[PDB]
Amino acid sequence: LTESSTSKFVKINEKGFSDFNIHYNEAGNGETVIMLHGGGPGAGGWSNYYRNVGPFVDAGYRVILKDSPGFNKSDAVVMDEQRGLVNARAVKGLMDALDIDRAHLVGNAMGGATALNFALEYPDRIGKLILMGPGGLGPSMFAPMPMEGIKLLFKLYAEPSYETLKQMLQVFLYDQSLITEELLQGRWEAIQRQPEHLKNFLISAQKAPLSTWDVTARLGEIKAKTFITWGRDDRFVPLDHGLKLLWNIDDARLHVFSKCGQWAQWEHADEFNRLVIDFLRHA
Amino acid sequence: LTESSTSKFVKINEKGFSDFNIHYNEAGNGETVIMLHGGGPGAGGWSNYYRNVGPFVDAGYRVILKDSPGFNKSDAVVMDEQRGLVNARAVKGLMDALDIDRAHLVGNAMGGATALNFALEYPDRIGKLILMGPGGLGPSMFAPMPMEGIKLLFKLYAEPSYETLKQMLQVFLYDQSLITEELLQGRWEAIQRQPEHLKNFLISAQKAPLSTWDVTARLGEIKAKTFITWGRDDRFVPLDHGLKLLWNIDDARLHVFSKCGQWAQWEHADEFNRLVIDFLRHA
Amino acid sequence: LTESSTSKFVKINEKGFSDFNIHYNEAGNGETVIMLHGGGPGAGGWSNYYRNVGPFVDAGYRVILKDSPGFNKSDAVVMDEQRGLVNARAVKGLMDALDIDRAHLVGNAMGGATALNFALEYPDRIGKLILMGPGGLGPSMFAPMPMEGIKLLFKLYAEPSYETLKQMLQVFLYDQSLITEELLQGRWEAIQRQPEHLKNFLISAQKAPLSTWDVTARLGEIKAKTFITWGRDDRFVPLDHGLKLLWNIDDARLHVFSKCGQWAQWEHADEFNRLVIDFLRHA
Amino acid sequence: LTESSTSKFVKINEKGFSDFNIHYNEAGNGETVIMLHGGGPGAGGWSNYYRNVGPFVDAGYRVILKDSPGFNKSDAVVMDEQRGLVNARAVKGLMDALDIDRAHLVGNAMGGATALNFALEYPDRIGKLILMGPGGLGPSMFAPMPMEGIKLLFKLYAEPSYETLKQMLQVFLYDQSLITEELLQGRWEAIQRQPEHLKNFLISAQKAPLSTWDVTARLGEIKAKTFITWGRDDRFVPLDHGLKLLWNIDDARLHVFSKCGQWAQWEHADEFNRLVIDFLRHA
Ligand SMILES: O=C([O-])C(=O)/C=C/CC(=O)c1ccccc1
Ligand SMILES: O=C([O-])C(=O)/C=C/CC(=O)c1ccccc1
Ligand SMILES: O=C([O-])C(=O)/C=C/CC(=O)c1ccccc1
Ligand SMILES: O=C([O-])C(=O)/C=C/CC(=O)c1ccccc1
Repeated sequence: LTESSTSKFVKINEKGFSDFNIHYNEAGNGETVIMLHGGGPGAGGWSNYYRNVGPFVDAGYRVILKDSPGFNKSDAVVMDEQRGLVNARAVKGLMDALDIDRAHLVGNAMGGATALNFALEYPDRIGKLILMGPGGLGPSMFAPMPMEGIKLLFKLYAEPSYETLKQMLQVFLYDQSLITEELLQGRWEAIQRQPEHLKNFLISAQKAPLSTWDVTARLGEIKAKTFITWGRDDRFVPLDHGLKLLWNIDDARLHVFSKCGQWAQWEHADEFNRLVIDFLRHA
Repeated sequence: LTESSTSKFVKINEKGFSDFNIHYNEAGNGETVIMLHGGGPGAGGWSNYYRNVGPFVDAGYRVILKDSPGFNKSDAVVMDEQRGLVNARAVKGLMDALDIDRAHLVGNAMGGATALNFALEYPDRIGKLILMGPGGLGPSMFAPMPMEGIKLLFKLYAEPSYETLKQMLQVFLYDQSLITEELLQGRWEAIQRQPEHLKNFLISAQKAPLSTWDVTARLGEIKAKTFITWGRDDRFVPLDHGLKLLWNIDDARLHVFSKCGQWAQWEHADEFNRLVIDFLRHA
Repeated sequence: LTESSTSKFVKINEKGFSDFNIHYNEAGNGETVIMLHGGGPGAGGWSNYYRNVGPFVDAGYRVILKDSPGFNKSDAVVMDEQRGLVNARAVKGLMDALDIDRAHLVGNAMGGATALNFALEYPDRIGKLILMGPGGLGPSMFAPMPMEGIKLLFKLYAEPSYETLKQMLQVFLYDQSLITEELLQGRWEAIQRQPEHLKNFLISAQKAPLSTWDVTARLGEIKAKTFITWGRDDRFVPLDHGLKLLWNIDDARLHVFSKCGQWAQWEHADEFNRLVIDFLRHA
Repeated sequence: LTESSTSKFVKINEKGFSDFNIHYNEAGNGETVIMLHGGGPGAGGWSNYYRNVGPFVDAGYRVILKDSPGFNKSDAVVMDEQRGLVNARAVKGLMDALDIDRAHLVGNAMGGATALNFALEYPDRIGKLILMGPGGLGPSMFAPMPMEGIKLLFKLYAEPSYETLKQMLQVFLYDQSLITEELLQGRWEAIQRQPEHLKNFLISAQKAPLSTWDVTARLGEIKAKTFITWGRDDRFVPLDHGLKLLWNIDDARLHVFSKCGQWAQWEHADEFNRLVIDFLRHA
């Protein structure tokens, strides 16, 4: 499978979206799993999940790697509401447009906030919920905020450069030897190709600070069976938020990977793929 | 499979053990997995693991559910050293006696301490290590000690009664409806059948307090791939010890079950069996 | 100072209170400090704070040890709303009735919930806020709930007995040698004297469960300078809630006493008195 | 009081120190309190504690602000043993040289490690122990290591520059408006004046990594009454280590300041001074 062979576009119409262009990459034809990426500069569905799409398709799922509004090849946007909710509306718009009745959701960081908001707003449209270090869940009981990684994420948004991208990635990943020229150049190309996304994200952050993303108080509403994953060494979203989710969602379990930053699906791809596929099949 | 059809005995000879009788239950004939039980009154291999033995045997393993010294049908003993280490020596004695070169270990509570000590003392004789809320790992950062469950465990040892057994089990299990007459009577029979074990455990606890079981300082020695499981609602061993293990063992991962006490292999048997079998096969 | 010489009554009129009798003990004549007790069977202002009233009066404060509605010598009541808020309304009623414009509040456990609700509802009427292990602040990130102490509190409410009172107190206090016959008999007399309070508390708990007391989401509203105290060994309210308060209240500090249960003002009275008096004078 | 008027030197002779020059600043003449600074580039006694020396002297103490070996105006040194222990030996050498029988110790970060090692090695020579976010106490249960602040500390040691110093200080302090030109230039002058200290610290860190400083296992030996302080927002040493100390030292208490980095004695100087002076007088 390749980015080019899987690349598709769909115009969505949902709440404050009118003929809004959403890019996604699709492979497979069984039960739909939508995978949702984080909010760092240059993020997109394919680069976030290219170690997972193949195994999930082999397991018999239809995988949609969605570009969230204001990222990658999806349309530019300035949001005045918290991104989790807006992104979630875009997932519903995509699903309606493609006649998908129900989807399993996989979401890391911002994508985890998206998946949470979706499970809250559209409970009849979600199957199972897989959350990898979701962002915006309020203060940590131990970690000073903004977290180290978030500071670097802001700095890259405001002053984008190849060196700052590398600094960010070194914080993002536990194992530094995963940062090849291919990963760096690829992410750098996504940033260079869409400078408008960077300035818009910063404007959006002014209109709706991270505190506005905190849906903690509503977690008890979630009826989806939930699989929470965390990197032990995540410097972007605090480990104790894995416990917050585990205590507040009805049917949840928590899996924490050692020697792992925010990108468990990349750093521990084999174990991640087996666990989540097993959860989707049998939980 | 039944307790009676699987029941076996072997005399062990290791360090301070001479012709010491060890009871165990064995089924299957592939790779050996030894499963080790907790230290509560009436504990034994078969009752601790009777929801897991079948699935593991179906997966192709040879399962040995071991009675630790001073429990169930194994010989009576008063230990002056911490139980984890003494139990571990008994596992080595059993393995030598049965010509088992290497075993995967599964250990809950006291059995988790046993498995840890084994991995430390006999690294060449362990495959993978599965730890379910191991006891004796020093103070908690949050939980006052002795933990609620430990107080009840002591009270049952000192003043054994059917009502006190029921109180203990209600604390042991998250889901109270799992406490059937069959579970209660069975555990009660094990207590009635071997009163000597109860008095000996209390004597042993005087000679070697729980503080003496703490092997935290040596966790960095463990080279076994390790799967740590915890019940979110464990009132016997503190949840933050799952983090302690995850930070200090080289290759570890942590899985926490919601709505689960100390007995994850019983309360969440299906998920537990799938996760651990997958870990043994693929990690 | 004695309970009898300080004992006073006042009829209050506030929201759902009409000619409702509030008992309190008052000494001193400077700045008013109102001290608010926990919700255990037989609790009251004088017994909760009799090691603190003298030192605070010597420091120049007017101390009012308030009996909350449905406790001690205050009127009986069945509450259908969370107790923190109802208690807080009663504090306002007392203050209006006595022409007290502003008070410093000291609150342990339920009394801490009372003080929090007061700071939220009547910000113009509070000086400084002193919180000792306040109850009802939602789930713990580490402690299974109901906490051990809460289970005993329920059992004493439902099946009051001298032995069960002693069991509760042994959990309540770190240092068991503080449980003299005088403390036990005194608390027992308060329970025997007002059986109606016990049945009413249980009825109230059915109408408004502990989950309904959780004011976490509003903590950011508190403008009072806040001093949070915790017992390290508190088995009633979880230590991580001290962090929850410290992260969410604007101007807070946290002091944790070693070898201390829920009753820091009793177990560490000298240090407690010096710290809080210093805070009231200088913070 | 000024740095110049208080500045003194003494040659020490203790274990591996022979005629080793120690600089310190001394004022007052009552009970001796020795204050020990952190290990960041340009650290020294006077700059670390210049908001505390006056109030402590006014309270009646003799204050010695010690420069640790390899810092400020004390002699250069390359250490092959963990710095806490070596620094502690230097404190004993200073005390012997000055005929001080017993001292109260105040230690932040590295200075907290120094004070801990001193309390362990020379229990007969310490009064009370005041610890402000001591470093080197092993892994955190929540914080990835090296902590954000430590990474910046290394970067400043390796590539010293005024901009990198400012970056470090912005992380060091919660309130950025405390970073005046005076603080920056002063710290910068200390770095420029002694480049040898920077290269030696890095060499020492290679010979004795931070893991070698971990004295956790011996904390139970400490008989000194201990006051542990932490900044809630400390990005150099993890907040859960405050709990580690509180659980493992016999007579300890923990005070956590909101809106505070590693430098509580500077950011919350008034409250810090009152608390510690009160502790020294009355605990
Ligand atoms: O690949 C990415 O999207 C990435 O590098 C970082 C994402 C961070 C992120 O989504 C985040 C959002 C809010 C709070 C914390 C974290
Ligand atoms: O089935 C059992 O063995 C049981 O009920 C409890 C075991 C507790 C246990 O092994 C334990 C030992 C040390 C510390 C904490 C827990
Ligand atoms: O003296 C007392 O009031 C006492 O023994 C216990 C009080 C517990 C209490 O107020 C509480 C309320 C809600 C949640 C946790 C704790
Ligand atoms: O003023 C200073 O010394 C400073 O900026 C930082 C000190 C950090 C420090 O002593 C430290 C040492 C080991 C581990 C963590 C922290």
